[PDB]
Amino acid sequence: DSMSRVWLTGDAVVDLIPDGQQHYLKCPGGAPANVAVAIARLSGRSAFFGRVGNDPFGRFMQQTLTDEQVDCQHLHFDPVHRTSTVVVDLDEHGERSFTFMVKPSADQFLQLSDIPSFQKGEWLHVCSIALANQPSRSSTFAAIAQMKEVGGYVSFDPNLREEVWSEPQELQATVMRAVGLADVVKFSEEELQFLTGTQSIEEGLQAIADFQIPLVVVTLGAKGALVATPNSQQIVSGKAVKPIDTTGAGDAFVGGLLYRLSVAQDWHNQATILDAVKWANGCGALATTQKGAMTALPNQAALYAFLE
Amino acid sequence: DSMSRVWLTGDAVVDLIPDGQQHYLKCPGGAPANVAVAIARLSGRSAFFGRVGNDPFGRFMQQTLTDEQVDCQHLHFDPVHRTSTVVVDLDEHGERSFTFMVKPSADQFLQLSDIPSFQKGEWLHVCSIALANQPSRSSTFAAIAQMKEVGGYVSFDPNLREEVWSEPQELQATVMRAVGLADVVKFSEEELQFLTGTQSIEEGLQAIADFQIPLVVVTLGAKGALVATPNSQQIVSGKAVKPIDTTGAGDAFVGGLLYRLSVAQDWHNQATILDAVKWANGCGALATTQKGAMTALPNQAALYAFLE
Ligand SMILES: Nc1ncnc2c1ncn2[C@@H]1O[C@H](COP(=O)(O)OP(=O)(O)O)[C@@H](O)[C@H]1O
Ligand SMILES: Nc1ncnc2c1ncn2[C@@H]1O[C@H](COP(=O)(O)OP(=O)(O)O)[C@@H](O)[C@H]1O
Ligand SMILES: OC[C@H]1O[C@](O)(CO)[C@@H](O)[C@@H]1O
Ligand SMILES: OC[C@H]1O[C@](O)(CO)[C@@H](O)[C@@H]1O
Ligand SMILES: [Ca+2]
Ligand SMILES: [Ca+2]
Ligand code: NA
Ligand code: NA
Repeated sequence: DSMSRVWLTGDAVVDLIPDGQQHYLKCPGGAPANVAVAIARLSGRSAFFGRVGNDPFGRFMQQTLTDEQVDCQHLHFDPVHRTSTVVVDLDEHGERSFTFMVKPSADQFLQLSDIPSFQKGEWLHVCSIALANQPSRSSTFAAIAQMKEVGGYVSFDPNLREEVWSEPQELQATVMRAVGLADVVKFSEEELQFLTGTQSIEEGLQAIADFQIPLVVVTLGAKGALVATPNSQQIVSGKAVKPIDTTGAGDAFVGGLLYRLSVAQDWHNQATILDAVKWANGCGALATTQKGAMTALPNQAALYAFLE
Repeated sequence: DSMSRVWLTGDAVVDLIPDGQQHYLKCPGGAPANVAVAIARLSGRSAFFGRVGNDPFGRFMQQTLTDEQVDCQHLHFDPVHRTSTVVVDLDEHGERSFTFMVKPSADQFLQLSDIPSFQKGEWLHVCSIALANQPSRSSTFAAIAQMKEVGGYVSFDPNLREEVWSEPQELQATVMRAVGLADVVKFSEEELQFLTGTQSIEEGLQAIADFQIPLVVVTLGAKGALVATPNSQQIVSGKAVKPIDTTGAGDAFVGGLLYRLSVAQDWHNQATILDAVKWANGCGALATTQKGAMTALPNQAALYAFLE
């Protein structure tokens, strides 16, 4: 029974990824959708709550999630607003590679009544787009508070996309409020430095010390990940691959991480955490092997073969 | 000198058109953009005024128009809003084939100061999306009034896309206000019946009689076009083709029509009008031969070869 449900909330998105001159691949995406699918592919128990648009992209994302055996009972169609649609520039990476065409998209209209019943020991994973505008911002903070209240665990990956914020001057403080609520926080190197105003990972980690975050993980691209827990920092690294498409690699990482925490007896244990990050690294690498955030999210047969 | 400038205003759009499973063609589109390019390809003098987004789709549409030798001096980038992005379903046709992902897109924020200087004898062509929301609605009606004031001519093609209207209950009356301002109005059969609440072209034309519109043209798909001028109705038809893609065929039609009116000594003359509609029909047919509204917009060598 120790396989705990992981709830994902936020933006399911169609990522339009160049593939041939004059053509886009229609790729399912959206960071929390990506994480959900990553966990399901590893045979985990994931479930999504949020809003997409009542449009073909929204229906495509519902179909995708259900095909991937992600529970979508709590994925709702907004009656007015459209599904997020993102154009990817493959000459860039991460935030710089995305243009958001729909602002505010349906997910930004998440309401308190959209939040499902949570149980002790469950996980909730959130990214910063969910915090970008109201009412999703306040609804998502309420979801976090409710998960904490019931004795669940909260994972946060800022996954910064500034252009989504109608008030970008609110990003830093709003994101850092969520960082202070979380049990697990994952940053890219650049995101940690940006949110703390620092020029190195060392200074960045010192700047978040007072938050007393139980587990911080800083991805280092090819160099793997820095795992920071109380009074300990350790780099965990595996095989570097040449990425074909970096889109969503950090979400694959989170997916492997949370899958392994979710099936642990006691996720707080250092051995469990380090192993979970080993899986995260393998997932992140494999995810880069095909275009589309979800396309090469691995199953266990593939991951074990790669980690061996 | 008798080649008069035709001004086009409204929405330049990226149309995402299925082409292979999992792929979209990235096709330039937007009815008034289509009309502009149709006129330019026939060696006419066309110019566009309006707003796209400060984004890659907006820049792509600017590039497209300038490549097609459409004057874009007055195409501006909106600082906030995104370029219209439309998903096409090729199992449907016309309005029913389009899903608008960006609402309100940049073009809906057309301001009075975006209107260029007009001169006597020039043409202005408008479609109903320009009237869908404020401030574009009032700005566009002002542009129409200014063109009338200076002794130019106004062309209107409702080109109905209801979903773009935040207040769809305003569509009928707003559209019909523009119909009453125009020198030339082009309807599809279905659009004429919808806007007049009638069940036939005959009743539809009777219902707009009091408007005293100088030239009404009703397209009849494969059967060509009905040309209604005072006390006269005449069907003009040419070679029917099997359409490969109907997207924008009605805009190609308008393009050929207005190109020929724009180069006429006296466009009011029945011979000039009938010839212009013959060109319109040929353009509409040829436009269907490739995917994308603009792709097969013909040049004169192609059109003459087809009409012969
Ligand atoms: N070149 C690489 N080789 C091996 N693993 C990688 C490589 N790049 C990324 N990863 C894995 O994915 C994580 C971050 O990748 P990233 O490119 O930032 O993806 P994304 O930006 O979409 O989140 C790293 O922690 C690592 O585990
Ligand atoms: N099957 C056809 N054969 C010949 N001409 C056509 C055909 N279909 C459309 N046209 C031309 O284009 C016009 C309308 O086509 P349509 O399919 O409604 O294009 P759109 O809906 O994009 O405006 C007609 O008036 C006609 O001149
Ligand atoms: O993490 C990658 C994902 O992040 C997004 O930019 C926003 O959710 C998506 O476009 C992409 O799939
Ligand atoms: O007339 C066809 C054109 O009309 C639109 O639906 C709206 O402007 C575009 O998507 C398409 O190119
Ligand atoms: Ca990321
Ligand atoms: Ca039309
Ligand atoms: Na991928
Ligand atoms: Na075409």
